[PDB]
Amino acid sequence: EVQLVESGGGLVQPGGSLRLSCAASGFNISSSYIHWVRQAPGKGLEWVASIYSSYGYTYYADSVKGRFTISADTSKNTAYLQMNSLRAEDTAVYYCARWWASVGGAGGGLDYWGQGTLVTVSSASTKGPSVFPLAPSSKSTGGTAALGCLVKDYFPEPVTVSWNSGALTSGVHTFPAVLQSSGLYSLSSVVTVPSSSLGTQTYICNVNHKPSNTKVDKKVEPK
Amino acid sequence: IQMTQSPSSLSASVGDRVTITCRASQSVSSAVAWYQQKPGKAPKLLIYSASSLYSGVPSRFSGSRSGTDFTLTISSLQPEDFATYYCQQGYGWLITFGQGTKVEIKRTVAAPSVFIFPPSDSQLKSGTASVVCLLNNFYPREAKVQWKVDNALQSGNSQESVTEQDSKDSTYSLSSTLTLSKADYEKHKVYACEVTHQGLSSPVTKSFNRG
Repeated sequence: EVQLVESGGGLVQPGGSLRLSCAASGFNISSSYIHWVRQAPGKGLEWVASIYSSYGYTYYADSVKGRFTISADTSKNTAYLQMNSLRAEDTAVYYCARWWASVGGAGGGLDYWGQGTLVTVSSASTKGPSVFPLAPSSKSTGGTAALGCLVKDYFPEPVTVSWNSGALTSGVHTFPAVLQSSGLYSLSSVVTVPSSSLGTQTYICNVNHKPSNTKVDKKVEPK
Repeated sequence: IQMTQSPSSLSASVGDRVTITCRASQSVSSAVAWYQQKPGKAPKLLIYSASSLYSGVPSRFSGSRSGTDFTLTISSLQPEDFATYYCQQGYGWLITFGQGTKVEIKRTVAAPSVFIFPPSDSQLKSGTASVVCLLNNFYPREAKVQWKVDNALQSGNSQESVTEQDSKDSTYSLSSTLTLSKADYEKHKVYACEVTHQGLSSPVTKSFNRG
Protein backbone atom coordinates (compact mmCIF):
# COMPACT_ATOMS: atom_id res chain seq x y z
CA GLU A 1 0.00 0.00 0.00
CA VAL A 2 1.28 3.39 -1.10
CA GLN A 3 0.02 5.81 1.55
CA LEU A 4 0.50 9.53 2.18
CA VAL A 5 -0.73 11.27 5.34
CA GLU A 6 -0.60 15.04 5.79
CA SER A 7 -0.30 16.76 9.17
CA GLY A 8 0.42 20.07 10.82
CA GLY A 9 -2.30 22.43 9.59
CA GLY A 10 -5.06 24.37 11.29
CA LEU A 11 -5.57 27.95 12.43
CA VAL A 12 -2.70 30.41 12.06
CA GLN A 13 -2.75 34.17 12.38
CA PRO A 14 -1.76 36.39 9.44
CA GLY A 15 1.99 36.82 9.06
CA GLY A 16 2.58 33.53 10.89
CA SER A 17 4.52 30.43 9.93
CA LEU A 18 3.44 26.80 9.72
CA ARG A 19 5.23 23.57 8.80
CA LEU A 20 3.15 20.82 7.21
CA SER A 21 4.37 17.23 7.09
CA CYS A 22 3.57 14.47 4.62
CA ALA A 23 4.47 11.01 5.92
CA ALA A 24 4.84 8.46 3.11
CA SER A 25 4.77 4.67 3.21
CA GLY A 26 4.86 1.89 0.64
CA PHE A 27 7.74 3.55 -1.23
CA ASN A 28 10.86 5.62 -0.61
CA ILE A 29 10.38 9.35 -1.24
CA SER A 30 13.82 9.39 -2.87
CA SER A 31 12.32 7.34 -5.71
CA SER A 32 9.89 9.99 -6.92
CA TYR A 33 8.91 13.64 -6.93
CA ILE A 34 6.81 14.84 -4.00
CA HIS A 35 4.29 17.61 -4.69
CA TRP A 36 2.26 20.07 -2.64
CA VAL A 37 -1.04 21.13 -4.24
CA ARG A 38 -3.41 23.63 -2.63
CA GLN A 39 -7.11 24.33 -3.16
CA ALA A 40 -8.96 27.38 -1.87
CA PRO A 41 -12.51 26.81 -0.56
CA GLY A 42 -14.71 26.29 -3.60
CA LYS A 43 -11.92 27.02 -6.08
CA GLY A 44 -9.56 25.13 -8.37
CA LEU A 45 -6.34 23.21 -7.94
CA GLU A 46 -3.11 25.20 -7.77
CA TRP A 47 0.38 23.70 -7.75
CA VAL A 48 2.53 24.91 -4.86
CA ALA A 49 5.78 22.97 -4.85
CA SER A 50 7.77 19.86 -5.72
CA ILE A 51 10.91 18.19 -4.41
CA TYR A 52 13.30 15.43 -5.44
CA SER A 53 14.56 14.36 -2.01
CA SER A 54 17.38 12.03 -3.10
CA TYR A 55 19.19 14.89 -4.84
CA GLY A 56 17.46 17.69 -2.92
CA TYR A 57 16.21 19.49 -6.02
CA THR A 58 13.50 22.04 -5.20
CA TYR A 59 10.82 23.51 -7.46
CA TYR A 60 8.30 26.21 -6.56
CA ALA A 61 5.57 28.39 -8.02
CA ASP A 62 5.79 32.17 -8.27
CA SER A 63 2.98 32.72 -5.75
CA VAL A 64 4.96 31.05 -2.94
CA LYS A 65 8.47 31.87 -4.24
CA GLY A 66 10.11 33.68 -1.33
CA ARG A 67 8.06 32.45 1.63
CA PHE A 68 7.35 28.72 1.15
CA THR A 69 10.18 26.18 1.41
CA ILE A 70 9.85 22.44 0.72
CA SER A 71 12.06 20.03 2.68
CA ALA A 72 12.41 16.26 2.84
CA ASP A 73 13.79 13.89 5.48
CA THR A 74 14.45 10.46 3.96
CA SER A 75 15.28 9.09 7.42
CA LYS A 76 11.60 9.65 8.22
CA ASN A 77 10.39 9.31 4.60
CA THR A 78 8.61 12.60 5.26
CA ALA A 79 8.21 15.71 3.14
CA TYR A 80 7.71 19.13 4.72
CA LEU A 81 6.26 22.44 3.55
CA GLN A 82 7.17 25.40 5.76
CA MET A 83 5.14 28.53 5.03
CA ASN A 84 6.14 32.00 6.23
CA SER A 85 4.47 35.43 6.02
CA LEU A 86 1.10 33.76 5.61
CA ARG A 87 -1.59 35.89 3.96
CA ALA A 88 -5.35 35.38 3.96
CA GLU A 89 -5.20 34.13 0.36
CA ASP A 90 -3.10 31.19 1.60
CA THR A 91 -6.25 29.74 3.20
CA ALA A 92 -6.61 26.38 1.49
CA VAL A 93 -6.62 22.61 1.73
CA TYR A 94 -3.04 21.42 1.17
CA TYR A 95 -2.55 17.95 -0.34
CA CYS A 96 0.72 16.10 -0.74
CA ALA A 97 1.04 13.75 -3.69
CA ARG A 98 3.44 11.38 -5.42
CA TRP A 99 4.36 11.87 -9.07
CA TRP A 100 4.48 8.70 -11.20
CA ALA A 101 6.16 8.76 -14.60
CA SER A 102 5.42 7.01 -17.85
CA VAL A 103 8.29 4.50 -18.04
CA GLY A 104 9.33 5.89 -21.45
CA GLY A 105 9.36 9.58 -20.49
CA ALA A 106 5.97 10.49 -22.02
CA GLY A 107 5.20 12.51 -18.86
CA GLY A 108 3.06 10.85 -16.15
CA GLY A 109 0.89 12.29 -13.34
CA LEU A 110 0.12 12.42 -9.57
CA ASP A 111 -1.10 8.87 -8.88
CA TYR A 112 -1.37 8.82 -5.07
CA TRP A 113 -2.51 11.68 -2.84
CA GLY A 114 -3.04 12.41 0.82
CA GLN A 115 -6.25 13.35 2.57
CA GLY A 116 -5.31 17.03 2.58
CA THR A 117 -5.05 19.39 5.52
CA LEU A 118 -6.87 22.69 5.99
CA VAL A 119 -4.76 25.78 6.64
CA THR A 120 -6.79 28.82 7.70
CA VAL A 121 -5.07 32.20 7.99
CA SER A 122 -7.20 34.35 10.27
CA SER A 123 -6.84 36.53 13.35
CA ALA A 124 -10.04 35.01 14.79
CA SER A 125 -9.98 32.55 17.68
CA THR A 126 -10.69 28.84 17.79
CA LYS A 127 -14.09 28.03 19.29
CA GLY A 128 -15.62 24.63 19.88
CA PRO A 129 -19.08 23.88 18.54
CA SER A 130 -22.27 23.03 20.39
CA VAL A 131 -24.15 19.93 19.24
CA PHE A 132 -27.94 19.92 19.43
CA PRO A 133 -30.36 17.15 18.41
CA LEU A 134 -32.87 17.82 15.65
CA ALA A 135 -35.48 15.43 16.95
CA PRO A 136 -37.87 13.35 14.82
CA SER A 137 -41.42 14.57 14.52
CA SER A 138 -44.95 13.21 14.40
CA LYS A 139 -45.07 13.74 10.64
CA SER A 140 -44.72 10.87 8.19
CA THR A 141 -43.98 12.39 4.78
CA GLY A 142 -44.17 8.71 2.15
CA GLY A 143 -43.77 7.18 5.58
CA THR A 144 -40.51 9.03 6.19
CA ALA A 145 -39.05 10.57 9.34
CA ALA A 146 -35.88 12.64 9.51
CA LEU A 147 -33.64 13.14 12.54
CA GLY A 148 -30.29 14.84 12.77
CA CYS A 149 -27.72 16.98 14.51
CA LEU A 150 -26.88 20.70 14.44
CA VAL A 151 -23.24 21.62 15.15
CA LYS A 152 -23.30 25.37 15.86
CA ASP A 153 -21.06 28.38 16.54
CA TYR A 154 -17.59 26.94 15.77
CA PHE A 155 -14.26 28.26 14.42
CA PRO A 156 -12.44 27.33 12.25
CA GLU A 157 -13.26 24.64 9.73
CA PRO A 158 -13.54 21.70 9.64
CA VAL A 159 -15.84 19.47 11.66
CA THR A 160 -16.57 15.87 10.72
CA VAL A 161 -19.91 14.19 11.44
CA SER A 162 -20.75 10.50 11.20
CA TRP A 163 -23.74 8.43 12.31
CA ASN A 164 -23.25 5.44 14.63
CA SER A 165 -19.49 5.62 14.00
CA GLY A 166 -19.90 5.18 10.25
CA ALA A 167 -22.09 2.07 10.54
CA LEU A 168 -25.14 4.13 9.55
CA THR A 169 -24.56 5.57 6.08
CA SER A 170 -27.68 5.19 3.93
CA GLY A 171 -29.98 8.20 3.88
CA VAL A 172 -27.36 10.46 5.48
CA HIS A 173 -27.06 14.04 4.23
CA THR A 174 -24.37 16.22 5.82
CA PHE A 175 -24.49 19.79 4.65
CA PRO A 176 -21.62 22.20 3.97
CA ALA A 177 -20.99 24.66 6.77
CA VAL A 178 -22.11 28.24 6.17
CA LEU A 179 -20.43 31.33 7.63
CA GLN A 180 -22.88 32.85 10.10
CA SER A 181 -23.42 36.51 10.90
CA SER A 182 -21.43 35.66 14.04
CA GLY A 183 -18.29 35.04 12.00
CA LEU A 184 -18.54 31.44 13.24
CA TYR A 185 -19.45 28.36 11.23
CA SER A 186 -22.45 26.10 11.75
CA LEU A 187 -23.84 23.14 9.82
CA SER A 188 -26.38 20.33 10.04
CA SER A 189 -26.27 16.61 9.32
CA VAL A 190 -29.55 14.75 8.94
CA VAL A 191 -30.59 11.14 8.32
CA THR A 192 -33.86 9.83 6.88
CA VAL A 193 -35.45 6.61 8.15
CA PRO A 194 -38.83 4.85 8.06
CA SER A 195 -41.18 5.99 10.80
CA SER A 196 -41.71 2.46 12.14
CA SER A 197 -37.95 2.05 12.68
CA LEU A 198 -37.86 4.82 15.31
CA GLY A 199 -38.64 2.53 18.23
CA THR A 200 -36.17 -0.15 17.11
CA GLN A 201 -32.63 1.06 16.41
CA THR A 202 -30.79 3.90 18.14
CA TYR A 203 -29.19 6.89 16.41
CA ILE A 204 -26.01 8.62 17.58
CA CYS A 205 -24.17 11.39 15.74
CA ASN A 206 -20.41 11.72 16.28
CA VAL A 207 -19.18 15.30 15.92
CA ASN A 208 -15.43 15.92 15.74
CA HIS A 209 -13.74 19.35 15.78
CA LYS A 210 -9.94 18.90 16.04
CA PRO A 211 -8.96 22.61 16.20
CA SER A 212 -10.99 22.73 19.43
CA ASN A 213 -10.38 19.10 20.49
CA THR A 214 -14.12 18.46 20.65
CA LYS A 215 -15.51 14.92 20.37
CA VAL A 216 -19.22 14.51 21.13
CA ASP A 217 -21.47 11.47 20.62
CA LYS A 218 -25.05 12.75 20.87
CA LYS A 219 -28.03 10.38 21.00
CA VAL A 220 -31.09 11.54 19.03
CA GLU A 221 -34.51 10.30 20.09
CA PRO A 222 -38.21 11.07 19.53
CA LYS A 223 -40.13 13.66 21.56
CA ILE B 1 2.34 28.05 -19.86
CA GLN B 2 -1.34 28.27 -18.88
CA MET B 3 -4.37 26.05 -19.51
CA THR B 4 -7.75 27.47 -20.54
CA GLN B 5 -10.49 24.96 -19.69
CA SER B 6 -13.86 24.95 -21.45
CA PRO B 7 -16.64 24.59 -20.62
CA SER B 8 -16.94 26.25 -17.22
CA SER B 9 -19.70 23.79 -16.34
CA LEU B 10 -22.01 21.40 -18.12
CA SER B 11 -25.24 19.48 -17.66
CA ALA B 12 -25.80 16.10 -19.29
CA SER B 13 -28.01 13.03 -19.03
CA VAL B 14 -26.96 9.50 -18.15
CA GLY B 15 -25.58 7.93 -21.32
CA ASP B 16 -24.58 11.14 -23.11
CA ARG B 17 -21.18 11.90 -24.63
CA VAL B 18 -19.39 14.65 -22.69
CA THR B 19 -16.20 16.40 -23.83
CA ILE B 20 -13.92 18.78 -21.89
CA THR B 21 -11.23 20.80 -23.65
CA CYS B 22 -8.05 22.48 -22.45
CA ARG B 23 -6.11 24.88 -24.69
CA ALA B 24 -2.52 25.83 -23.93
CA SER B 25 -1.39 29.49 -23.98
CA GLN B 26 1.88 28.27 -25.45
CA SER B 27 2.48 25.09 -27.48
CA VAL B 28 2.89 22.10 -25.17
CA SER B 29 3.85 18.51 -25.89
CA SER B 30 1.54 15.58 -25.08
CA ALA B 31 2.29 15.97 -21.34
CA VAL B 32 -1.32 16.69 -20.39
CA ALA B 33 -3.02 14.73 -17.57
CA TRP B 34 -6.69 14.49 -16.60
CA TYR B 35 -7.92 14.28 -13.01
CA GLN B 36 -11.38 13.77 -11.50
CA GLN B 37 -12.26 15.31 -8.13
CA LYS B 38 -15.41 14.41 -6.24
CA PRO B 39 -16.43 16.97 -3.60
CA GLY B 40 -14.35 16.97 -0.44
CA LYS B 41 -11.84 14.38 -1.68
CA ALA B 42 -8.44 14.31 -3.35
CA PRO B 43 -8.28 14.36 -7.17
CA LYS B 44 -7.94 11.01 -8.93
CA LEU B 45 -5.68 10.55 -11.95
CA LEU B 46 -7.79 9.51 -14.92
CA ILE B 47 -5.50 9.97 -17.94
CA TYR B 48 -1.79 10.65 -18.45
CA SER B 49 0.21 11.85 -21.47
CA ALA B 50 -3.00 13.10 -23.14
CA SER B 51 -4.26 9.75 -24.44
CA SER B 52 -3.30 6.97 -22.00
CA LEU B 53 -5.73 5.58 -19.43
CA TYR B 54 -4.49 5.05 -15.90
CA SER B 55 -5.19 1.56 -14.59
CA GLY B 56 -8.52 1.11 -12.85
CA VAL B 57 -10.07 3.96 -14.86
CA PRO B 58 -13.12 2.79 -16.85
CA SER B 59 -13.00 2.66 -20.64
CA ARG B 60 -15.69 5.35 -20.91
CA PHE B 61 -12.92 7.92 -20.31
CA SER B 62 -10.68 8.73 -23.27
CA GLY B 63 -8.15 11.42 -24.11
CA SER B 64 -7.17 13.00 -27.41
CA ARG B 65 -4.87 15.75 -28.68
CA SER B 66 -5.65 18.09 -31.60
CA GLY B 67 -2.56 20.28 -31.89
CA THR B 68 -2.84 22.82 -29.08
CA ASP B 69 -6.19 21.47 -27.82
CA PHE B 70 -6.61 18.48 -25.49
CA THR B 71 -9.94 16.71 -25.02
CA LEU B 72 -11.22 14.35 -22.33
CA THR B 73 -14.35 12.42 -23.33
CA ILE B 74 -16.88 10.40 -21.33
CA SER B 75 -18.66 8.15 -23.82
CA SER B 76 -21.69 7.26 -21.66
CA LEU B 77 -22.12 9.51 -18.62
CA GLN B 78 -22.86 7.65 -15.38
CA PRO B 79 -24.39 9.09 -12.19
CA GLU B 80 -21.13 8.52 -10.29
CA ASP B 81 -19.19 10.60 -12.84
CA PHE B 82 -20.48 13.85 -11.28
CA ALA B 83 -17.30 15.72 -10.39
CA THR B 84 -14.95 18.57 -11.19
CA TYR B 85 -12.44 17.56 -13.86
CA TYR B 86 -9.03 19.23 -14.09
CA CYS B 87 -6.30 19.18 -16.73
CA GLN B 88 -2.60 19.43 -15.85
CA GLN B 89 0.39 20.37 -18.00
CA GLY B 90 3.79 19.45 -16.63
CA TYR B 91 6.44 16.80 -16.13
CA GLY B 92 6.93 16.58 -12.34
CA TRP B 93 9.11 19.62 -11.61
CA LEU B 94 6.43 22.14 -12.57
CA ILE B 95 2.77 21.49 -13.31
CA THR B 96 0.00 24.01 -13.98
CA PHE B 97 -3.68 23.14 -13.61
CA GLY B 98 -6.75 24.23 -15.50
CA GLN B 99 -9.55 26.10 -13.77
CA GLY B 100 -11.70 22.98 -13.84
CA THR B 101 -15.00 21.86 -15.36
CA LYS B 102 -17.89 20.97 -13.05
CA VAL B 103 -19.96 18.13 -14.51
CA GLU B 104 -23.42 17.41 -13.08
CA ILE B 105 -26.08 14.96 -14.26
CA LYS B 106 -29.48 15.67 -15.79
CA ARG B 107 -32.29 13.45 -14.53
CA THR B 108 -36.06 13.35 -14.17
CA VAL B 109 -37.74 15.82 -11.83
CA ALA B 110 -37.95 14.61 -8.22
CA ALA B 111 -40.03 16.23 -5.52
CA PRO B 112 -38.35 17.06 -2.19
CA SER B 113 -39.26 15.39 1.04
CA VAL B 114 -39.77 18.23 3.51
CA PHE B 115 -39.15 17.99 7.25
CA ILE B 116 -39.09 20.57 10.06
CA PHE B 117 -37.06 20.50 13.28
CA PRO B 118 -37.90 22.79 16.21
CA PRO B 119 -35.07 24.10 18.39
CA SER B 120 -33.87 21.80 21.13
CA ASP B 121 -34.47 22.77 24.75
CA SER B 122 -30.70 22.41 25.24
CA GLN B 123 -30.24 25.20 22.69
CA LEU B 124 -32.95 27.43 24.17
CA LYS B 125 -31.13 27.28 27.50
CA SER B 126 -28.11 28.64 25.61
CA GLY B 127 -30.12 31.74 24.68
CA THR B 128 -30.51 31.12 20.93
CA ALA B 129 -33.01 29.35 18.68
CA SER B 130 -32.44 27.46 15.41
CA VAL B 131 -35.39 26.02 13.47
CA VAL B 132 -34.30 23.78 10.59
CA CYS B 133 -36.20 22.90 7.40
CA LEU B 134 -34.88 19.94 5.39
CA LEU B 135 -35.48 19.12 1.72
CA ASN B 136 -34.55 15.57 0.74
CA ASN B 137 -33.64 14.17 -2.71
CA PHE B 138 -35.14 16.83 -4.94
CA TYR B 139 -34.10 17.53 -8.50
CA PRO B 140 -33.53 20.08 -9.97
CA ARG B 141 -31.46 21.99 -7.39
CA GLU B 142 -33.52 25.17 -7.85
CA ALA B 143 -36.06 25.54 -5.03
CA LYS B 144 -37.44 28.20 -2.69
CA VAL B 145 -37.95 27.76 1.06
CA GLN B 146 -39.91 30.53 2.78
CA TRP B 147 -40.13 30.87 6.56
CA LYS B 148 -43.46 31.86 8.15
CA VAL B 149 -43.58 32.76 11.85
CA ASP B 150 -47.19 33.33 12.95
CA ASN B 151 -48.10 33.26 9.24
CA ALA B 152 -45.78 36.24 8.68
CA LEU B 153 -43.15 35.92 5.96
CA GLN B 154 -39.66 36.61 7.32
CA SER B 155 -36.49 37.76 5.57
CA GLY B 156 -32.80 38.19 6.36
CA ASN B 157 -32.73 35.86 9.39
CA SER B 158 -32.26 32.48 7.70
CA GLN B 159 -29.39 30.80 5.86
CA GLU B 160 -29.50 27.71 3.65
CA SER B 161 -26.97 25.16 2.43
CA VAL B 162 -27.14 22.51 -0.29
CA THR B 163 -25.35 19.19 -0.61
CA GLU B 164 -23.58 18.17 -3.79
CA GLN B 165 -25.26 15.90 -6.32
CA ASP B 166 -25.92 12.37 -5.11
CA SER B 167 -23.84 9.77 -6.94
CA LYS B 168 -26.57 7.12 -7.37
CA ASP B 169 -29.87 8.96 -7.93
CA SER B 170 -28.25 12.31 -8.89
CA THR B 171 -30.48 14.35 -6.56
CA TYR B 172 -29.84 17.28 -4.23
CA SER B 173 -30.81 18.08 -0.64
CA LEU B 174 -31.17 21.46 1.07
CA SER B 175 -31.15 22.68 4.67
CA SER B 176 -32.48 26.07 5.74
CA THR B 177 -31.92 27.40 9.26
CA LEU B 178 -34.04 30.23 10.74
CA THR B 179 -32.01 31.71 13.60
CA LEU B 180 -33.88 33.81 16.21
CA SER B 181 -33.21 35.01 19.79
CA LYS B 182 -34.69 32.88 22.53
CA ALA B 183 -36.78 35.96 23.33
CA ASP B 184 -38.17 36.47 19.82
CA TYR B 185 -38.57 32.71 19.47
CA GLU B 186 -40.70 32.53 22.63
CA LYS B 187 -42.71 35.64 21.72
CA HIS B 188 -44.24 33.79 18.73
CA LYS B 189 -45.71 30.29 18.46
CA VAL B 190 -46.48 28.87 15.00
CA TYR B 191 -43.44 28.05 12.86
CA ALA B 192 -43.68 26.87 9.25
CA CYS B 193 -41.51 26.42 6.19
CA GLU B 194 -43.16 26.51 2.76
CA VAL B 195 -41.30 24.84 -0.12
CA THR B 196 -41.85 25.76 -3.77
CA HIS B 197 -40.28 23.31 -6.23
CA GLN B 198 -40.94 22.22 -9.80
CA GLY B 199 -42.02 18.71 -8.80
CA LEU B 200 -44.67 20.13 -6.44
CA SER B 201 -48.00 21.10 -8.00
CA SER B 202 -48.94 23.26 -5.03
CA PRO B 203 -46.22 24.34 -2.57
CA VAL B 204 -45.81 22.18 0.54
CA THR B 205 -45.92 23.61 4.06
CA LYS B 206 -44.52 21.85 7.13
CA SER B 207 -45.09 23.43 10.52
CA PHE B 208 -45.24 23.02 14.28
CA ASN B 209 -46.73 24.83 17.25
CA ARG B 210 -44.22 25.71 19.96
CA GLY B 211 -45.09 23.41 22.86
